Amino acid sequence: KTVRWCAVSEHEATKCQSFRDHMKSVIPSDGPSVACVKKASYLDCIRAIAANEADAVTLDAGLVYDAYLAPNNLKPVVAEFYGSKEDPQTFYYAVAVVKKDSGFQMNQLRGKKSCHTGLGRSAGWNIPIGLLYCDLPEPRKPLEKAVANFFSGSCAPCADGTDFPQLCQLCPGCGCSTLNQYFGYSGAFKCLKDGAGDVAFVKHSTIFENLANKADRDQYELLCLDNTRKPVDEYKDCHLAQVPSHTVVARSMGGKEDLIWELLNQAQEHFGKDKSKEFQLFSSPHGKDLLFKDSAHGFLKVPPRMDAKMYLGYEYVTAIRNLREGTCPEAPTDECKPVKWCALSHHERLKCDEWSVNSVGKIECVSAETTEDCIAKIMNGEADAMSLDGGFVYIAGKCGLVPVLAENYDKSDNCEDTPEAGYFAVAVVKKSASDLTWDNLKGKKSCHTAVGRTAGWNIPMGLLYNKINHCRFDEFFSEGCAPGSKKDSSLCKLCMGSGLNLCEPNNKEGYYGYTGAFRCLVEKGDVAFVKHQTVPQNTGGKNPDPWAKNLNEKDYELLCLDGTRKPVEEYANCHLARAPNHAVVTRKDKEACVHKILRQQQHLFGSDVTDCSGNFCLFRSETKDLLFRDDTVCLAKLHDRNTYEKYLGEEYVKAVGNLRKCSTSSLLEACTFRRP
Repeated sequence: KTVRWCAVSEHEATKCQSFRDHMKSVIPSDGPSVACVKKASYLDCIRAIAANEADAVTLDAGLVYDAYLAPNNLKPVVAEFYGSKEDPQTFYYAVAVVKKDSGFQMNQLRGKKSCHTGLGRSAGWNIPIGLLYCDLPEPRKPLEKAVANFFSGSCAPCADGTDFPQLCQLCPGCGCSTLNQYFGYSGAFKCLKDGAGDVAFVKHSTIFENLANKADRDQYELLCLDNTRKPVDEYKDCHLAQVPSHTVVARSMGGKEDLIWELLNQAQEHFGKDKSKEFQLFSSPHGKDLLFKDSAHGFLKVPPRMDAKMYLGYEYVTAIRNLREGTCPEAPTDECKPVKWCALSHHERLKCDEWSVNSVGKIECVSAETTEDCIAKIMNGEADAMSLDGGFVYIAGKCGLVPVLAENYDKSDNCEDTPEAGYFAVAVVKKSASDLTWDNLKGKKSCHTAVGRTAGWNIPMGLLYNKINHCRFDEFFSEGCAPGSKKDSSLCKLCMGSGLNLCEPNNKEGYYGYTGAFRCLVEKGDVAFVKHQTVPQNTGGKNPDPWAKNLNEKDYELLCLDGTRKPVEEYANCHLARAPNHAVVTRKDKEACVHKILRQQQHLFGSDVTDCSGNFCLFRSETKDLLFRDDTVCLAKLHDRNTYEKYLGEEYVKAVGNLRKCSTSSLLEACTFRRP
């Protein structure tokens, strides 16, 4: 079909007509076409697409947020990168360069000297002041005046010093051009180097452009949003905001996003960077930056799950909203706003609601459709916390959330203190054939508690993905039983069960669970994937069943990842990976509050005296493990500022990640697109 692009000037409108003409040529008779709808401005192109009069346009961050707001409600469908297919550089980072050991944190700039790249610029002002908005003295309008009282002097190019002198103190006159060496990225940075100002709100690339030698940067460092500093080389881990450089948008519903991609893509390949000589898609013969930015290297599809909020990022959004809405809480103090939990089900909403009233307002509830939606919500700001299993802890991590409290299941006189890292997913094989290794495990017979399990599938299959390469996880083992397959695979054809319960993920199956898989080994099975607590539990006659009558633990041996072999005695050093417990996650900030609020709450309705029924019990569920596993003794503190990686272990993260190449999830790729 034909895509109606939208230009905002006659020049840009001409270039669109060449794009239409040049396509009807190098594009098959039935390929992506491109019509041209010119308008007066960006906001008009936006509204036109909203009205289905236009199909798409390319906008900067600012206007991207503008296209999201109703009634427009548009979303990002295609981005432009400025590097290689390895180093896309689709975004840029608004940072705040400072001096080593300066002595201050973002949350305490009050009474400082700042260097902005120029008033009204994004990285240099909108974003920095947007963030510091409520930290300014009332009235907050005019804006220039308020920022003056905050920053005890500074350099704000293009700002009217005549009415508010404080902003041109470091650079009198506030020269809005190069005539002023403290104007711009380079200039604002020079305003810090020269020692004039304390902080230089600039871009991530700024310091690397005004300083070649590395030993030079060391004296400089970034200011992070969680009141911390870090090396200017680590901006991706410490930036005031992440903003998309240039984005193609379309109606969120019926915006023809796929068709827009089929055009842009099939176009960057015909007339893309240096591609053709007949037409330079990213070049403007008449003027600069038309339809696409001149410096664009190509296009990149945006994951469909992505929407403007998630795309711009929490920092960005919060900053621009302050700027445009201007709304701050009356009584600050930071008494920790109620924690918004996320229910992903009716019964979960109910249990959460009961929890709410019994929290005296400390806890609030939010309802999202899916575990992934909640996660998006905890990123957005719409939700604050929630518990997730290892698989989703990983996904929340890649999305920027963090683990704060891990659900503990064992009991002691100090459950909250000592954290639990979970059991171990080991690989057991009959020591009858001493020649089997993690490597020659291919083409043999396996045993899986059930496809989709942590210990009997995810971990092993994920750690073994390298050999498999392709997503044909069954075509790796000659046979074996893994309940849950297509009921006829190489792994399902070795499972008993009736004509219906044949190879099924339930008790009605024989080789199901941690016991069934061990059985599968005692029979038609070379390798069996289970947990450390399965061997000395299904042997010694501890199982009065026919097969496990009294098998011997000593006759089985554990396989280690490095390649060697070891007994079930010291599995600790011969396990595939460690399966974690569920853990509550939250946005980086809010961490202290969640950590705090969830403690008191745990003392009031936790695993206290068996006084439920007549009182609310936070770890008991109407139906089954609702907001929390019903076997959660307490919410242990992760002590160290555990991050999804430090909390899952390297083995675990590797497993899940590989496995995610076959079992995609909309949320995960969207977050990855923003941070690979």
